[PDB]
Amino acid sequence: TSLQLSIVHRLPQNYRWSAGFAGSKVEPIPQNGPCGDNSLVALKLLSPDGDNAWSVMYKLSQALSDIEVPCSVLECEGEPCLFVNRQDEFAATCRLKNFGVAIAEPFSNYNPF
Repeated sequence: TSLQLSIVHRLPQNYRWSAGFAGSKVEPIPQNGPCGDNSLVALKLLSPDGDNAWSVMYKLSQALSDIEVPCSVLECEGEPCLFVNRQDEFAATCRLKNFGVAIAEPFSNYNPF
């Protein structure tokens, strides 16, 4: 049902927080060698959108962070875009799917979980 499910990704890259803001910062890894599996992954704009899906997505990133799962949510105009750790891609879309909103997240290599 519906016909307006416009999902976009490109590549996760390996990036981190710039030790200034946490919740409002992103920067890549210029050849710095993290512990490894502690890269971040990022999501582009999605659709469909509405105040439901916005409010719920945001209230859920907060809720997930309340447990063990720091997720990041920022808009620009009409482009809600998202940031998660690593395994938190599949995990997030899995729990979010139950909440009924839409999401744009992959589930890592061919769903490896």
